[PDB]
Amino acid sequence: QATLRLHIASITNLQTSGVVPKRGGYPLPQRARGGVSGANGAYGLAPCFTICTVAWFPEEDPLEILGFAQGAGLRVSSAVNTRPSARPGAICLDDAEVQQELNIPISILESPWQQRMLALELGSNFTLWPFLLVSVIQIHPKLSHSLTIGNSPFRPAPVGTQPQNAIGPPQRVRYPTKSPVTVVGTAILPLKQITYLQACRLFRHDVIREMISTYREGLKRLEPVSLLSVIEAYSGRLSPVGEIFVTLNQLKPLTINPVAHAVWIEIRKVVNVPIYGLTFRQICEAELSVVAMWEAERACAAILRRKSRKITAVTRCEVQPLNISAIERMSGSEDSLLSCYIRGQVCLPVYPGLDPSVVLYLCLNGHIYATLASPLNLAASFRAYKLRSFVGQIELRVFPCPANGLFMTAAEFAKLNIEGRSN
Amino acid sequence: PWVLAAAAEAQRDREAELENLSRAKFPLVSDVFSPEDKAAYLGMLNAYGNPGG
Amino acid sequence: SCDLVVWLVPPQERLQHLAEGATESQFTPPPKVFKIPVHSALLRISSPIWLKDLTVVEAKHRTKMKCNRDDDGRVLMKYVIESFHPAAIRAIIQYIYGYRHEVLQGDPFLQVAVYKEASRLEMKQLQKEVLRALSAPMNIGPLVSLAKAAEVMKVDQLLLEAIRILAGCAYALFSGMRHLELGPKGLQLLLLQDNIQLDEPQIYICANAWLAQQGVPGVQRDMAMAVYRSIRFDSMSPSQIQVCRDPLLDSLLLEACLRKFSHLETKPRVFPWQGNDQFTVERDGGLYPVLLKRTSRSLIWAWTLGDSRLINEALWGIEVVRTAKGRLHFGIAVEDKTTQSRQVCYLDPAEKAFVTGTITNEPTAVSYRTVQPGGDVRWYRRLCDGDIVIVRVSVTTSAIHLSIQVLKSRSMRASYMLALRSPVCFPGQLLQRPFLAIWPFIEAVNIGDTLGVAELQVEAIDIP
Amino acid sequence: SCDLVVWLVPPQERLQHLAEGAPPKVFKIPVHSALLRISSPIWLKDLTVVEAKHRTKMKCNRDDDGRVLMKYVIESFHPAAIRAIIQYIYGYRHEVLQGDPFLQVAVYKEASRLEMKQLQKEVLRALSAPMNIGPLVSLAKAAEVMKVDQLLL
Amino acid sequence: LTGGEVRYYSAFSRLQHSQQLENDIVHIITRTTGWEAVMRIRVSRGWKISARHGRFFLRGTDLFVLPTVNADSTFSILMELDEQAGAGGPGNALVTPPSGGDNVVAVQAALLYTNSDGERRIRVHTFCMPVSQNIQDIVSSMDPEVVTCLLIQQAIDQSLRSKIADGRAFLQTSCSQLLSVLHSVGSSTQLAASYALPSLPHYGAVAAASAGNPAGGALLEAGRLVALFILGVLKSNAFRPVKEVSTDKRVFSWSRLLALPVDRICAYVHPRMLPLHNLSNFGGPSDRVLDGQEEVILPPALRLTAEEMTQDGAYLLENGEEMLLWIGRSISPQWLASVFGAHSLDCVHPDVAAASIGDSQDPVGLRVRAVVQSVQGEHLCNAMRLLVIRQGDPSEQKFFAQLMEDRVPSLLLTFAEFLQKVDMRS
Repeated sequence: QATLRLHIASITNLQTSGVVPKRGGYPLPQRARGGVSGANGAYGLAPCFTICTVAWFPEEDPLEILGFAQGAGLRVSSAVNTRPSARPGAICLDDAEVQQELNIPISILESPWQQRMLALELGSNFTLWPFLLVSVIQIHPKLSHSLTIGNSPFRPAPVGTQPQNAIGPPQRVRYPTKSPVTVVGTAILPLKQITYLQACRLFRHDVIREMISTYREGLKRLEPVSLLSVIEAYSGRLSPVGEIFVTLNQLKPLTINPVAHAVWIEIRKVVNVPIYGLTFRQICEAELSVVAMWEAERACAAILRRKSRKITAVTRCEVQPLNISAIERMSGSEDSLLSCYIRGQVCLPVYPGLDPSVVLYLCLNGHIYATLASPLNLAASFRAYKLRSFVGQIELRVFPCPANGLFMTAAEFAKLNIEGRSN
Repeated sequence: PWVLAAAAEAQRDREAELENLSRAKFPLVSDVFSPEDKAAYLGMLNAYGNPGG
Repeated sequence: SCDLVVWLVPPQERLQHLAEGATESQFTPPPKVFKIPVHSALLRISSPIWLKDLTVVEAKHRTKMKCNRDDDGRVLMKYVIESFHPAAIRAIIQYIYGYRHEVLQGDPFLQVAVYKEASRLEMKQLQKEVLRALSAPMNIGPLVSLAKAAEVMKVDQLLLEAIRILAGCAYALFSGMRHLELGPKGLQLLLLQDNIQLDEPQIYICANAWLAQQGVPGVQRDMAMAVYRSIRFDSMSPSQIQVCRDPLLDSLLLEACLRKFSHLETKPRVFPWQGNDQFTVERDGGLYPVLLKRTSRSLIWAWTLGDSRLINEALWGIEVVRTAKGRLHFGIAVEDKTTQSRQVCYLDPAEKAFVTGTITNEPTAVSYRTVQPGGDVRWYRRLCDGDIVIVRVSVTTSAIHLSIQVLKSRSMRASYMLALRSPVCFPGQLLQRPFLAIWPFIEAVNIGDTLGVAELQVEAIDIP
Repeated sequence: SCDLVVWLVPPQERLQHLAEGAPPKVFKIPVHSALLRISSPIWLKDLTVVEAKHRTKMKCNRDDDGRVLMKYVIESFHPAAIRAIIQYIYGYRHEVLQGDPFLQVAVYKEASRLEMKQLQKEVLRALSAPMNIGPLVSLAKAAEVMKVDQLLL
Repeated sequence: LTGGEVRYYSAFSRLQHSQQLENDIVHIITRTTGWEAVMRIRVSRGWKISARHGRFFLRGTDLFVLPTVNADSTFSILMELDEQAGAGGPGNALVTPPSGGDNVVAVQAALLYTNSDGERRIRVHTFCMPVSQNIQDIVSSMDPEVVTCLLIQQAIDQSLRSKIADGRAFLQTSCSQLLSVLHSVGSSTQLAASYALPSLPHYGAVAAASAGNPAGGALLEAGRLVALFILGVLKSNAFRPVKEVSTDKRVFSWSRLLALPVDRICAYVHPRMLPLHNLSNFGGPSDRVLDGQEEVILPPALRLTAEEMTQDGAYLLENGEEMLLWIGRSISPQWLASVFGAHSLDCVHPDVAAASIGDSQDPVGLRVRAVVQSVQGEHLCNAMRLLVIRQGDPSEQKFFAQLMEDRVPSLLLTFAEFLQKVDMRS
C-alpha cells in the first residue's frame, strides 16, 4: 500500500508563547513562562522550548496519536529544542530545526468506506485522502523552583520502570487533568497538489480544531462534507502563527508484508434498554449517547466526554412501560423499556498493543447503563449484540480499519521487542 | 491570504461613512433647506432666537 | 558544500540481543536514527577524538575516488556515531557551528548530557562553558543526576561540589527511594556533611535500603560497614538504638553509650529547630530536637531562630501535628547586612502577603516590620492537623528565592524572592554556586503548634 | 596546509610583441590556502577548479603520486597586493594601513575583484588619516596610474 | 496656583525607591530660585493673549503672580488675533510704527524676581516675528516639536472642562486640519501616498534638521514628525484608555505636561530608544575613562517601532519619568556578566540592576556606565527611575507601550494607518 513521508524540517517564526507583543495582556501563559517560579523576580519566556510534530489525517485527533507513540505508522517526531528567532522585529517569535522525516503508512489505494461516504459527499445520486495536517505540540516545561512531577522528554530514572507509558493492560488509562502538552499550531498541507522546499502556514489550532470538529461530526451523522468547504467556509478565524517548510515528492512505493487502525463502529438503533430508576419523562429528556471504547480503557470517564468516541441520538426515544397486564397493573416500577434510532459512525483508532475488543457503552446522560453484552472481541449486518445491566439488543456493523485484513493481538504485537516498548 | 490580510481593524471613518446612508439619516439644516431658504431662516434667528444674549 | 552526513543511530547493532543497555524508562526512551549534514571542514579542528576517528574515515573513503575517473556528483562520507544517549551529539554540532542556545542556556537534563560528551569525547575547553550553564537556579532535579554524572566519569571534583549543594537538598535525595539511584563511591562522602536536616532514624532506614538491592566480599566488608560509621549513631535516644540489633555492626558502633554519658559528643547533624525562652527543645533522648512544644513560663507574638547551614539549594521538611485554622509563620533569616541586625521573611496567613523585617536579638522583640511587593500566594485550602508544609529556598549572586508548599493539593504554593544579599561569597572551584549560611526562621502564634520533623514519605516530590 | 606552490605571474595582454618600458613577482610562499577561502568565494571558484584539475591528473594515476603542492595562478602586475591582503588576515594590519600608496591602491583594486566592501571602507578611512602632503600626491599618482577615478577624486 | 511641583512617586516602599527622593530634594532645594516674583507678559497691538498656561495665579487680566519661580518654569502663551486692535487705527497693517513699515510683532516677558543675593532683578525676554501674507513661508517656519506641544495644552483644556474623549478627538481633528494645509501649500499629488517615518532628531535640535531634504519634501517630513508626536500622545499614559491607566497617574501626567519645557514634553510624547547590546561596536576604539569631557558617542536614536529589535539585544528607553531597560531573550552571557554580576538574566534582580551598574570594570561595562549616566544627566535632575525588564516579566506593558509606532494594544493603529486616517479627512 502507499508509503508517504514528509521531511518536516524548518518550523521557523513560531509564536509558541501566544502573547504577540500587540496582545497587551501579558500573563505569559504558565506554559511559556520559564524560570525560578515566582513573582516579578523570575518569570519570562523560557530560553528554549520543546517542540513535537505529529502528522494526523482529518479523521483522527493529534494530542492523542502521541498517546499511542509515547515512545516511538511513524507519525510523532522527536523532541526538537527551539531557539529565540533573531532577525529585526519579532519579540515573541521562535525558530526550530526538526529535520525529521515522518513515514505515514497512508495504506489503501481504493476503499468501500469512501465509496459510500464519497457518494453521500456528492449527494449519493493520491486522491481520496486530500489533506494531511501537521500540528506542532509543545511539552509543558515546569519552572525550575516548583515541587511537582517532571514532564521533560529527557529525564533521570527511579530504578524499576521500563521506557513505557500509562496504557499498559494492567495499568488503567489516565487522562492528565493538567495538560502535559498543548498544541501551538496545525498546518493544512494540500496533499493532492503536493530545490524543493515547499512552505506551510502554521494556523492556530483553535480555529483548525473548530474546523476539524465540523468535518468530524459530519462523517458521524453519515453526512460527509468536503474539508475544502470549511477550509474556505470557516476561514475567517484562521489566524497565522508560523511557517513549516516541508519536502514533497516522496513518491509513494509499496508496503511490505496487514494491520488495523480504525473500526468506524456504525450504530443503527437500540431495542429494549431495561432503563430502571428514572422518570419515564426524564428518560426521554436525556441524551441517549452510545460511547465506543477499546476494552482496556474499561469505563474511563474522560473517554465518555471525548466528542469523538461518543455518539448521542437526535431522533425521539420511545419509553414503553414494562411487561403490561403486570407492572402496568402494579403501577410505579421506574424500570421501563426504551429504544431510539441513534444513527452515526464513531471511529475508535486501534491503540497499538490493546487486544481488539470494542465494549460500546450507553449512558442516558452520565451513567454507563449497558455494555455490549460480552466484549465484541474482533481480531477474526447487525450482530444482535445483547445489552447488560450497568450504572437488550443493538444494531451495529464494524466497517474494517484500513480496508481489510487487520487487528493485532496484544500478545501478537507485544512479541516484537520494538524500541524496548515491549521489554 | 485574503482572509489573512483583509481582516483589518483599520476602518473607523471608512465604516462610519457607511451608516450615514443607513439608520443614521440625520436630516440637518443644510440638507432640509435650499441655500436661498437657509439664508432666510438664519437671518430670522437674528431677532427671534436668544433675545437676552 | 556539506559533503558529510553524521548518521546518528541507536547503538550496538544488535537490536534483538540487548537486555541491559539503558533498560530504564527515563533517560532513554527513543530510537535516534538521525541524518545531520555538516559542512566537512569546521569539524576536525576542534576535537581530538573526532580527528582520531575521521582521518581513518576519509582514508577509507578515498579508496574509490583517488582511483576513479568519473562520477563527480555529490557523494557523502559516512562517519557514524554510536550512542544510546538521546540528544547528546546534536547539541555539539550547533556548538561548532557558532550559534548554540542549547549548551549555554538550554533546557536542563541536557546540562548533564552535553557534559557527558565532554568526558567521553575529550572536550576540555567545553567544560568551562557547560559549567556556567550548571550555574543556574535549577529545580533540584539535574543535580541528583549530576551526582550520577561524576560517579561514572571519575573526576572526584564535580562529585565533591555536587554533594555539598545536594546536602541541603536532603528530604529529596532520600524521599521516594531516590538514593536507590545514587551509586557507590560518592555515597561515602554523603552522611559526612553537616547539612542533612533529617531525623537520624529516617537516615537509618534509608541507609538500609542501599545496603540491600545489590546482592544482599571486599567492599561488602569494607564499605558495607563504613556506611554505619558514616551515619551519626550518636545523639540518639537509647530507645531507638535498641532496634539496631543484628549479628553485625557492634564493634563499629563501638559504644552506643559512654560518649552519651560523659557530655562531649560528636558533631550534631545541622541544628534544626531549636527552642529558646518561650520555645524549648523536646528531645528524643540524645541531642536532636524532634518536636517543639509551646512552653510559656507563665499572648506573645514573637519569634524563634536557628543556627548555620551553608547551602546552595535546600528544601528542609516541616510538618505540623495540631493547629486551629492557621496560626503559623515561616520564611528565612539571612546573615549578611552591613549594620548586622538581621533581616527575615514572614509568611503572613491573614492577607496572603510576604513580609520582610529586621531583628535585634532578645527573642521577645520586633523592630519595624514591613510588607513587601511581589506576594504571589492565595489561600484556598485550610491546613488541618497532620500536614506536610515544607519550605524550600534558592540562592543567587544578587537574590534569594523562597517558597512554602503543601503536598496534598494543586494549590498551596507560596513564592517570594528576597532582595539583594549585599556581600559576595563565591566558593567556586570550577563552579559558581554562592553560599550564604542563611538561618532558618520559624514562628508560631498561640499555645500549641508543636510542628516537628517531617516523615520521609512514600512516593515522590520533585525529581522523577 | 603544507601547500601553495602558487605560480602567480604578471600577465602581458596588450604586450604580445613588445612590452611598454617600465619586478615580476613569481611567488613561492609556504602557507595554507584557507586565506583565499576566507577572502571571497570569487577566489574560491578558481581554487576549486585548480585543485580539481590537479586532482584529475592523479585520478587515473596510482603509482606516480609524487607530492605536487596545490598550485594557483593569477594574472596581476602586483601580486604583492594579494600578499598584503594575506598578512591582513593573519592579524597585524601595519603594512596595509601605512606603507607605499602604490601598493595601497593595488589593494583597493584587488578588493574590487573581492566584492568585499569592508576593507574598501577603511582604506578610504586610511587616506583620511592625518598624513603629510608628500604621500598625498603620491597616492594621487597611484590612483591616476591604475585609472581609479573615485579615489583620485 | 502658586508654582510648585507635584512629584508622584507611587507606592513609596524604600527598597524599590528612596534614591529618587534623596536626589530630587537636592535638586529642588539647591537650584536657581527666584522669590516674590512678578511675571507679566505683553504683546504688540493687533494680537491678544488668549490661552495662558503654566503654574501661576491670574490676578487682574495680565499679572502672573508667582511666589517663587524655579529653574524649570515654562509658561505657554497662545496668540489669537485681536480684531479691535488690528482694525481701527492709523497703522492698520500689522505693527506699523511711525518710522515706516516695521511689520514685526513682539512679545515681551518681565520677571521682577529676588535672587539669592538679596537684590532685585527683572529678567527681560524678547521674541519677535516678522509679518507675512504668503502661505508658503508661514507654514515652512513652523516647528514640529512646539506646534504639537501647543496642541497638548489646548487638549488638557478640552479634557478638563469636557470629557477625556473630547480631548482625544481634538488631536485627531487638529492633525487633519494641519495636513490639509500642508497638502494645499504643496503641489505634487504623491505626498499623500507616502507613509514613511520621518527624521527623528534630538530634542532642541529640531528647528531646521531637514537640511538636505528639498523644499516640499522637507515641508512634508516636518509634518510627518508632527503626525508621529500627535499619534504618540494618543498612545502615551497621558491620553491612554483607563484599562491600565488609573485616574491618579493621569492627573500627574496632565499636571506635568502643563509646566515642562519643550525638551521635557518632547521626551514623554516620543522617547529615545538606544541599542545597548553591541555597545563595543557602537563606540570608537579609544576607550578612555569616561568622565564627561570624553565624548560618549551614544548609539544613534533608533525609530520607536517594533520593526527593529533583534531578539538577542538589550535596549534602553527614556521618556523623562520612567526609563526602562528591556534586555530581552537570548542576550549573550559574556555581555550579561560584564554589566550585571551574575550568569543569567534569571539571576538579575530588577532593583539592584538599576542601582548598581557595571561593577566588573570591563571596558564593555564602562560603555554601559556612560550610556546610562549621560541619559540620566543631560539636565541636573539626573536620577529618573531606571528599571530593568527581562522578556516576560509582567511589567513589560510599560516598555511595549512607550513604542509610538507599532500598534500599542490600547489603541490599535500603526503610524502608517494613522496617516491613512488623517490624510483622508484632510
